[PDB]
Amino acid sequence: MSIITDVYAREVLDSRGNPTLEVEVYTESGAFGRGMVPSGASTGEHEAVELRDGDKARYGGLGTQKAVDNVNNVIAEHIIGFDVRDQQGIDRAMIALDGTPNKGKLGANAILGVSIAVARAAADYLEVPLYSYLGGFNTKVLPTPMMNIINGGSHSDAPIAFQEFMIVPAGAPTFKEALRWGAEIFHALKKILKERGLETAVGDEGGFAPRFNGTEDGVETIIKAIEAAGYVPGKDVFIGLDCASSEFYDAEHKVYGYTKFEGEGAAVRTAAEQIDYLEELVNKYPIITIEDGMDENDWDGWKALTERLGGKVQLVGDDFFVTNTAYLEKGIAEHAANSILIKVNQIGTLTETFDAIEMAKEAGYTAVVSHRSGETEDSTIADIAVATNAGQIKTGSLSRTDRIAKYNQLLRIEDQLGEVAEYRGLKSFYNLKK
Amino acid sequence: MSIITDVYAREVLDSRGNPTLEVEVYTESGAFGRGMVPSGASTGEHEAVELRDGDKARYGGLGTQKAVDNVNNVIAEHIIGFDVRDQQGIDRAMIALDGTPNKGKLGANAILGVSIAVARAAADYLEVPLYSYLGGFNTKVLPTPMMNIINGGSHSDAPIAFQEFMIVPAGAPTFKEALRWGAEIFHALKKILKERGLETAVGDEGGFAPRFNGTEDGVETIIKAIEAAGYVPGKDVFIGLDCASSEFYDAEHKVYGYTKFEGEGAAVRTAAEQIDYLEELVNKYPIITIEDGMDENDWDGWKALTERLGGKVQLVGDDFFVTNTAYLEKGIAEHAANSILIKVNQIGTLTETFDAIEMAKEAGYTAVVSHRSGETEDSTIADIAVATNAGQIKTGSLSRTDRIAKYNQLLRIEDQLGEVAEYRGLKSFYNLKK
Amino acid sequence: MSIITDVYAREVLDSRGNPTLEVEVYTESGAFGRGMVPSGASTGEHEAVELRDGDKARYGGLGTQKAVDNVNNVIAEHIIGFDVRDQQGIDRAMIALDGTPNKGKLGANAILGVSIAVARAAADYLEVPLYSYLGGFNTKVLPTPMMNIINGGSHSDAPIAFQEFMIVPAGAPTFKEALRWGAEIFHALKKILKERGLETAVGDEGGFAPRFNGTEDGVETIIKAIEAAGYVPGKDVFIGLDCASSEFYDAEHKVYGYTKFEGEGAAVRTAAEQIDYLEELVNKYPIITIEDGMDENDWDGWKALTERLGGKVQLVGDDFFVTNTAYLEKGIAEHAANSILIKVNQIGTLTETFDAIEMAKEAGYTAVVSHRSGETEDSTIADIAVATNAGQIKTGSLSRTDRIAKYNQLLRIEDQLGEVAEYRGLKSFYNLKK
Amino acid sequence: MSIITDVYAREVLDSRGNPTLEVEVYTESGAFGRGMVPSGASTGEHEAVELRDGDKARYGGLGTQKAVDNVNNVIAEHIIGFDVRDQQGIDRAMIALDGTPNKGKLGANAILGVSIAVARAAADYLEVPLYSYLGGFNTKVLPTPMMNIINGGSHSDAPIAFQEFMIVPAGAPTFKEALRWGAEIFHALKKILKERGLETAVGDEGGFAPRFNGTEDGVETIIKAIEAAGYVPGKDVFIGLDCASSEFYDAEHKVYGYTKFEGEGAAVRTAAEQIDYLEELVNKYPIITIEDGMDENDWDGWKALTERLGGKVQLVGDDFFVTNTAYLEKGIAEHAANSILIKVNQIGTLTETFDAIEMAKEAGYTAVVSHRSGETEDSTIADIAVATNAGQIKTGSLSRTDRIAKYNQLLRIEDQLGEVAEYRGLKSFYNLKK
Amino acid sequence: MSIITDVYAREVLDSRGNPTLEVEVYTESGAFGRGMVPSGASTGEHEAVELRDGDKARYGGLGTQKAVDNVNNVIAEHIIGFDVRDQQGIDRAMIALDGTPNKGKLGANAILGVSIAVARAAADYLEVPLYSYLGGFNTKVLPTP
Amino acid sequence: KTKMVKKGVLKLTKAPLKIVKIPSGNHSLIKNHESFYEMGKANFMIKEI
Amino acid sequence: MKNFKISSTYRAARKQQKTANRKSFYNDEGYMISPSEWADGVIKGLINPKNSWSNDHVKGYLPRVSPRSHWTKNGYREYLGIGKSRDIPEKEPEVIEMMDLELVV
Repeated sequence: MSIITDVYAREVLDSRGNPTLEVEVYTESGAFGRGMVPSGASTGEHEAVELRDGDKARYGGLGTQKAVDNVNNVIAEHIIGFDVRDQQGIDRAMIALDGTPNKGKLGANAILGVSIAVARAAADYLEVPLYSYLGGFNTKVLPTPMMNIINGGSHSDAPIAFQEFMIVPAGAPTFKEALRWGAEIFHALKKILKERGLETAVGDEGGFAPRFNGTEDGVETIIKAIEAAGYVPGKDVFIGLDCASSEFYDAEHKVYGYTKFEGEGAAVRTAAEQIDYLEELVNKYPIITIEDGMDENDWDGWKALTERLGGKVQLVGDDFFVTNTAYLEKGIAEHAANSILIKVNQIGTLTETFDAIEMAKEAGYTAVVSHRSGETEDSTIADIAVATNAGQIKTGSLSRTDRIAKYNQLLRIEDQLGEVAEYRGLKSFYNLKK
Repeated sequence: MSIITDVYAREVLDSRGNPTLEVEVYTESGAFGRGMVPSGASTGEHEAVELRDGDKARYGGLGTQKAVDNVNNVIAEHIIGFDVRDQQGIDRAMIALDGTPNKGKLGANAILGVSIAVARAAADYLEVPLYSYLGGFNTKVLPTPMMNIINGGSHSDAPIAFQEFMIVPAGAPTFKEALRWGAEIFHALKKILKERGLETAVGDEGGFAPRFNGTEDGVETIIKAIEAAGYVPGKDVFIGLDCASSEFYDAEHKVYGYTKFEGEGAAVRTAAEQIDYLEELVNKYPIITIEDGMDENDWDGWKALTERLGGKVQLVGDDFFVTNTAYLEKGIAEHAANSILIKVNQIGTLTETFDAIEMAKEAGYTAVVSHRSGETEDSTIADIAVATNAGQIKTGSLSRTDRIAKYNQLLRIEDQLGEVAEYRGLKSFYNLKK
Repeated sequence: MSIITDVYAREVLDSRGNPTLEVEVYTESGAFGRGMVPSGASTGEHEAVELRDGDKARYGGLGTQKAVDNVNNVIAEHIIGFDVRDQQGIDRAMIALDGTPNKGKLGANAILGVSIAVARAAADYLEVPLYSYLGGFNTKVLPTPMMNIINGGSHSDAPIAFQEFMIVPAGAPTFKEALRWGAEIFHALKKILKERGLETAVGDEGGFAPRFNGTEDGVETIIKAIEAAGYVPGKDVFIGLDCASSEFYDAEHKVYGYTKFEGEGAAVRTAAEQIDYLEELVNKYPIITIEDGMDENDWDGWKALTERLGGKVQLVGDDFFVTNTAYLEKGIAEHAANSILIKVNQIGTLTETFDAIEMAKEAGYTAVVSHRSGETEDSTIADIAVATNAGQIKTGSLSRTDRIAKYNQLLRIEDQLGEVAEYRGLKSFYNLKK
Repeated sequence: MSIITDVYAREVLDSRGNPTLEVEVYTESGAFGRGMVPSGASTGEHEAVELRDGDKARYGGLGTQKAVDNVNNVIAEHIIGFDVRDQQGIDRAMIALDGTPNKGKLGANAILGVSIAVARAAADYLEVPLYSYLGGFNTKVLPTPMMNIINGGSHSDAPIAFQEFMIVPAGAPTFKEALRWGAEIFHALKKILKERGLETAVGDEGGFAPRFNGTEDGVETIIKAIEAAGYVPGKDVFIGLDCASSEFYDAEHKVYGYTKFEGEGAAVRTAAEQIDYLEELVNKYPIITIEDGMDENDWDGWKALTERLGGKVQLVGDDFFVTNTAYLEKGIAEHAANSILIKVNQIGTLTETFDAIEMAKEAGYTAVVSHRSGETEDSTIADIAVATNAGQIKTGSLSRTDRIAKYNQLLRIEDQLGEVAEYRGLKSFYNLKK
Repeated sequence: MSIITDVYAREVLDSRGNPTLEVEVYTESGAFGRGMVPSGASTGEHEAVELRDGDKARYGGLGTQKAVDNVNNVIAEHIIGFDVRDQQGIDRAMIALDGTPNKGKLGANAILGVSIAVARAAADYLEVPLYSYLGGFNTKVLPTP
Repeated sequence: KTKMVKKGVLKLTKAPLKIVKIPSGNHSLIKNHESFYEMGKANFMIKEI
Repeated sequence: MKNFKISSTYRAARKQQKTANRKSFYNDEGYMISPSEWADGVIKGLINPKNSWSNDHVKGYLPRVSPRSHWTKNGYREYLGIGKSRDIPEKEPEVIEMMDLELVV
């Protein structure tokens, strides 16, 4: 009745046109679940790796027929016969079947697809919402979104070192209002850029990549767009940054080289110079979030950043932790950062994702469920964010359906919850004082 | 058991940040269907209009709470109690309840959402795929896609008067291969534009809008991308155009003024000179499709273009017919065009969409199921194209999930069809000779 | 529960007293379907051949025990285990099991019986009408009947070369009214024949075969009967011809010899003279359809006849196309005829019948679903005609339930469709102009 | 689950092109039954009368919309809520609601349609064959068919006063062989009439009506057809007559006028001379059945005929008894005939039909289930004949599915029964000695 | 769901205090039928004979253990698998399995018990009265005693 | 893969049924009607020649 | 295997004794191997994934298998193998004369 009778993978396309895989699970009574995998990275020293074909003839070496075969011939034989509600048993069986720490034999994408499909099939069988199945009965908090609105760094030709700029509508009463505010600020920025003569077309996450003068100009034009939409910066809408300083960090010189993205004459900043540069940015602008402000291997710099700015600004480790329990435990021990960016395919299993979220929550850290550059129509991360009561999500801009799907799913979850649903806004930044 | 129990609409967001609505239908046995509406146009002489709030303080006047209330308080009380398999009866009841030729009282978006939700709930109740329910048992033909790859006109600042360019992989053995060819040509074109220094960010349809020198420059770069990917133009991959000549047509002077997009040095052509330009483009390049080659009101020009080029190239009427049975019949009478662009929200219901498709098929025309500029995660038009065995689909580029969702649905349909799945390619162009 | 568990066959009698076979299919849940095969021909170069016993002691060699044994012992083992809704898969499997282009090994009659039984069991399992299962949700068009009124040629001893004369009530508002008009004209012609002293007994198809003077006298009597019933010829009721020109075509002399049926001083007409005679008949009388006006191998004459009379008269190819896909391709390419007579037992499979119907529709041809000389109480061709929205049927006269069964099935379908049901009438001749 | 939920009647054509009605009964579990009424007589002193519209502008006054309205608006309200298995209660309720002894208020056709639809829906609900439902577990005797092979009297222009002649293949081992012999004799007679230059087109019952020289010529042609088929008359195949002697009976002079049909040179026979004529015909030919040998009101002549010929030949009362229980009881009282022709529409219900059959059986009489002139595709009388183990059926010739449908249903019943199926043949004439 | 799954005979007593046998038939869905056989004559020329033990140490030679064993070991395995509504087929199969014109091999009492039990279980399965199942819809006449 | 479960399975070959005539009468070698012999079984009598 | 099907009692027993949660894996020689090496061999092609694993053991001597049914020509249900089981009594046996045989009490 709830016994898994069919596990079947097929190769589909992600949001960039690159191959990914999807897994369908059928149980004995006819309950059905479909899990679609976001595109991650096939190479990684301490992150889960996805299995790619490497055949240059098909899809530029990016085919997923090998992971599809691993699901159909290896995972399917082991998992068929399990109870669909045995999420932890199925996930541990897949982890044991893979046998490697990085999930390189089966492919992390294969394991994640089977995990998501099993969870959705169990929720379908129980006739309950996915967030109810994943997080229990006390699932009520709607996440505060970090809407990526301006792109720089390696995603732009502009002389901006910071990879992403985001708006956080934490002053809205409900998630519906927060989404409306973000859409209106997005359109006001579109109009401002069109008047300024800058590029309006969107990128991977739906955000703009104009030709700004620098980071300061981008933050000022974001604030101008917020004020043009009719909202108060620093009270209703805040600014977040994804610096991704590991891209412009000189490891051998131990210096954050800003000249990589901002021309030859850009200031070259050491660790403490980066610290007080970020402090000056925080004091000048209504910045609530800074992500990857230090290199993934600059532990002393991360500790100095948390000592300096951790009390008032959320410091997210994306590349610092890479959704790894060991790295998060190490960062908690050394008081490095106060937030972790959670990506499901970086660890490859729903059980381990929830373990990382719980470990982050127990230490006073905030877990931010995040999207990948290549996404799908699958909106499971919205259900994960509501299920864990994380209170913060990062699923992209207000442009492409790969991002709008999660916002629509969150709207549906809020409508289903009704009067029980809570949008906490600034109260979801519990890692910060006051 | 199949009696409709609940009809509920809510407001969600489309693939542009603008609001749209989705409708959920529940029957007595628990069968569930959801229909999301692509965003259309609220202004049209003889095309169905969508209902927008007009409140400038909410979403810039684009809110859809009026249509949501129309479904929740008007349509729901009328449809609840119907059998879910009575699609024709439900659609006729909704059309009569509107009582307006362009569905302005209830909104065409509301009616289309209820139609799609009811059809999907009926397919869910019968445990059949949606294409099997819609088109019957003999549904096997996977459509030939016209993948938009280059933009122009009002979608670009380049001096290209044509609205967009498409690649048609009509030489592929299967739809899976055609999708792989389109993806590889897309990535090859991206690499070519990177070498030339042109812009890489995608537009609304997912296609590039670089700063080309002209129409011939764009077509030649498309051919270069096709050959770089490893495919033969004119035998494996063909080229289509959407001119959208209604944008640069001077109604008073009866001329096609390219100066609106190609600068002060552009050629101002009459109907005969425009037909000559299209014919010489067809003779110069492997062009198999021309869409909106003439103005929507230039019937003499359309007739002359069909007499000249209608034997060897496909002439599609997008703004010519606006998914209208009266206009399509008038065109069939006067031998104007040989194809119609079928937009499901330009007419309002699934019954009327299928009536237009079957009338075009009976007249020897081809029906091309098309997307809208603002799309959703809904992928019903793929099931419409497969169910009617139309053999042609226009569902955008290979760069956004609002477009990739339809391609993934077509991949799923091909996988379930299995050995009976048919990809005809060039034989799908049955409106042409040889 | 939808898995086919039992396939039985048995030998029954057709409408002429010759044997045929019927097949019954039971699924696991008890869904039942019975298919009865019309009496076809076991000879033909490029048509599906039925299998007969050949035992001259039993039924004059016309027994069908061999085909029944084939269903019970060969087809049943291959088909049991399939899903009953996998009609295309079952049909392809049976075609592969035969392994012969004309289905001579297993027998076309056996294959058609199993196809019909499977389709009806699937419709019973889904609890939907047969036309809904066959053609989907958009099945509303009630076919216009061309019903036989007067016979000649090889079915009568009168000096009439043309095989059949039919009335087409295309001016009727509904199918019910069209049936009433046809029955009343039939009775009025019966009264006229009784007054004239001619014969009243009906033939194989249910129509009269009286001893007239010629073609013109027969058409004049038909028009007189139409006016006697109270209907305007050429506005309410039209005439149609089935010449069966192959029966009086001399291949050696390449001439149409009317002396075979019309006496000794009968006119002998070439292809051009035959075209002139048919055009004169069309100008003289309200003839709207002509069937087999040329020989089955006279492609040049067929092309010239379609050039001359193809714009105003529907030209049906029965022996010309033999409902063969390849012959229909050649005819569409060569602009020969504008309509095809669809007989389901000349193909042997519902899937290929529907393939031929939609292929003919895509070219602007009309598919006229037809009966055979020896029919049964089964009325699946009525559901086929409604399912494809073909809009034309030719199922016989108004005097035997081998035809009245199909007429009553169409009455039931029109009653079930309710307000949705449409009788296009004169509009169903979409192969004509204006 | 067996409660009647819907009763609905509609107007459909019969085997002669005249209107009739059919009823559909639906129970709440989805069981479905359909009863289609043969065309009887709307007049008659002591026969159940059907309801006709009498509107000469619709079907020549032979419409059945009045009885359809009677079923839909009167009968259905009373019957809905009954148990579908309560056939006797439903029939008695319908008889009481009608009130008149001749079923004239509602129409005998309406009552019969509802009775047959209820019986078939009850058989469908119990998942049993209809003959098992009607007659119980001990239902095995296949009737000995009496095929009408030659017509006469009012059915022919030949100088034959007898209304028809029949072949009775009582020497066959199985019903399958009896039907095969009847078909072969029919085809041999067709060949003989073709070689002799006589007519071939069949009549209402599917038999020939050629221009014979007389009764002796017709019986001789039938016997030569039997011998040409390869069977011995008087051992394998027997002759039967239906004189319809009420047609040419002159009540003024109490004489049987053969000059009405056999011309002025025919002999006019009194009651005793008619006796000797029938007796000499019996001695000359292998005649086992004579139907309507005397007038419907010649009780003394009927008694004399039973006294003299009633020991060796079967004497059937068709118009003598008109399936009336009162007339049958009176005939049993004074030994008039030894067989009754049961016509289900001549009495009105299935309850009264079975009552008359059992009363005939109890007196040694033989009950012969007979077809009406206007039949349908309904084959309920075959199930009635098998259910009562009547051992004789009269359902026309071997040439029209109005007649072949009953034989096909008998073939289906025989094949379903298998080993337990019995064909008595000559033993079915249990009213005759030896 | 109407397939006979269990046929079981046991020895009971009749009116006179003499042994007889009764047969219970169970189908797949739980439909139940019980047929009890009247006591007849074990000797007869052209009459069906019943099976008696003949052991004078038990019931004066009138015991019905042999027919009970015949039902439990012979008829039960032959009948299980049939539809309970196939009365004629079951009776013909039992008659053929006996192979004796007087049914002396299995015993006429055993065959009659299985026949009545099958008819009663078929009536129970169809949720109809026994006379309705046996004689069809047209059963109305109450007998004159 | 061919795991011995509990005490294993019984080895029963198939061979034609044979009756023997002994002083006790007619003896069937096997008690079943599916023709199943206990594979490898034999009997012996040992004398002191 | 068409005449019989899996019994519902055995299916329920296997379902809530969780025997499919404790699969054992084997290589091509039928030797127990860990799931990691089984996956590695199946991916490499050295193990057939279909016939190389076991679903633990269900306790209690339950019947694993029940007769399968089908529809006869008159719409009644019937066991698949009941009626085509046999047609001839196989002739047989042979009465071997062995009066000279010392039996053992």
